Amino acid sequence: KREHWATRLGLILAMAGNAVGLGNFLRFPVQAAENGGGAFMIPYIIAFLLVGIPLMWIEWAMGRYGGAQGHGTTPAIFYLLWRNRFAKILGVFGLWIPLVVAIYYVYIESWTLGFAIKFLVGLVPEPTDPDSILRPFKEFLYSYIGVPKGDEPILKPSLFAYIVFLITMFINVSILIRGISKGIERFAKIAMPTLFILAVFLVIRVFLLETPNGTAADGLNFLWTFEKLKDPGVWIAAVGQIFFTLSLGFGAIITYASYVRKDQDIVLSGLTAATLNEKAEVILGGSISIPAAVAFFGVANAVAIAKAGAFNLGFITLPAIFSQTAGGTFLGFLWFFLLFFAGLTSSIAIMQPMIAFLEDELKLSRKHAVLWTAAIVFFSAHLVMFLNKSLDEMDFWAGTIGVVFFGLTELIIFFWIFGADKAWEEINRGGIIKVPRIYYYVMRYITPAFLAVLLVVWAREYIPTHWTVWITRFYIIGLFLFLTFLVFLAERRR
Ligand SMILES: CCCCCCCCO[C@@H]1O[C@H](CO)[C@@H](O)[C@H](O)[C@H]1O
Ligand SMILES: CCCCCCCCO[C@@H]1O[C@H](CO)[C@@H](O)[C@H](O)[C@H]1O
Ligand SMILES: CCCCCCCCO[C@@H]1O[C@H](CO)[C@@H](O)[C@H](O)[C@H]1O
Ligand SMILES: CCCCCCCCO[C@@H]1O[C@H](CO)[C@@H](O)[C@H](O)[C@H]1O
Repeated sequence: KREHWATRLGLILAMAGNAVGLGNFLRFPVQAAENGGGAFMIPYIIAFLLVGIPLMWIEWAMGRYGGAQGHGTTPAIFYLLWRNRFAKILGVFGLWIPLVVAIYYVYIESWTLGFAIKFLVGLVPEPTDPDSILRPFKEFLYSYIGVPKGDEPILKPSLFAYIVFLITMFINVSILIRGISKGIERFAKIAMPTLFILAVFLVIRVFLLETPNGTAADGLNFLWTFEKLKDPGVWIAAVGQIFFTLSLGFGAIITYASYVRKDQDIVLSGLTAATLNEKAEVILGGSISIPAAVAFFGVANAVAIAKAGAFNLGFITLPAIFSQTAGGTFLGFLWFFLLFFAGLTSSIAIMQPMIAFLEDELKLSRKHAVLWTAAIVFFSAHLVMFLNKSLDEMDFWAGTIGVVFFGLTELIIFFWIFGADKAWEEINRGGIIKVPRIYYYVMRYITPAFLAVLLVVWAREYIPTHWTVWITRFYIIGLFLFLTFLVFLAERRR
């Protein structure tokens, strides 16, 4: 009937693996560094317990419920929880958001593969002061991406970058066309321990760094210790970070859970996978980028450096640091290959909702479903590769506002429209362990308030222009119109 996860471990590794690629290998330190160290940890762990842990369980319960019904996509599951025609249109978001993200994320996943190859081969620029070293790497990334000089709205991507984009798309297709058990699960069971050893090695190797300008021990000292706690800005930063910590709102959790059998546990399994992301992110992610950045530029600059961006830190600053340390070019290969494997576990997960839609609703073969999903993602990506602000616009609508708005939609449908006490049964059913019943009050009231707070602060910021962003808006609007036509074509089949 429906493909199911062969192993309980592989299910956890695959579920843990999708949030691994969502930046947090380098993303947590930047968001920390902006908020400082032990400042960030208190709202962030609190947000992890208050928002991520409940909302994750909400996503698991919705997906498995749909799997028994035979649907792993949001438009159908929303209709099962809420028998209303507006629910299917809202469901298109949970199909729209991962698709738009996939369009721009797989291309970023190519950059790690292309760099790793160039670092492996040694085709890397090699040069006291920060500006002397960072410029040859800024140009190296910019030549690769094809970023134009200054303002110009057209990118000239490298042929090498384009050839790698074909290879990158192909590798996903290879993993996806095999299915859940022989594709994602086999790869997750391979990729996740590969990431552990790579991170642990890098963490140990980063730990030994020391320069006349600073010491990597001070970078760790930075990460662990008001009045930032009193400043409302930090609570905003941590909650949005939890979404990427656990891949909430992207709809990836809902789809993977649909392949869980009707009576298998989600409580212990989801908590475990949620814990794996935390340990990887707090320990392995925190002890690489910032401690290395602090060791070379001093404690003060890395904070200012991290404010510039994660790409500057991840794709320019960190590779420049490795070039100066002893061996050296090899570390750059590891760091980017580490990012590439993490991207694979996520890119295969972020394209799964679209694939499951074609199989479940349009009754396409998985071979056809994967290839038509790959074609949509590959074709649309040309918009991201050649338009200057296109990547940023999609990431703002799908990756930022959308994931928060969609998570808030999940709670209201599953815990309010569906019936909270009805839903509490679905979370804990077949659970090896079962949720503490304090969360019933948190899932019902405390968690939705926080998601509501997050949306209004951004609306306060963004309720009040380059032309190229309108093309990107116009395009993703059509995608939503297109996916609505597919929900319409599928609802008229029966
Ligand atoms: C393989 C992919 C590498 C992971 C890099 C993604 C880390 C995300 O990076 C962050 O994305 C935010 C957008 O919401 C930006 O506002 C931030 O400047 C940036 O730090
Ligand atoms: C097989 C997928 C469609 C192929 C047609 C895409 C045409 C764009 O391919 C272009 O080739 C140029 C060669 O120098 C590169 O400079 C460009 O960056 C690249 O986008
Ligand atoms: C990169 C940070 C995430 C690392 C995920 C590593 C997942 C651990 O890996 C798993 O651990 C189990 C024991 O706990 C073993 O039984 C499994 O063989 C192994 O796959
Ligand atoms: C642009 C994406 C289109 C997908 C490529 C489909 C190629 C033709 O698909 C065909 O469908 C048949 C029915 O299962 C199979 O028996 C054939 O092996 C296959 O070649």
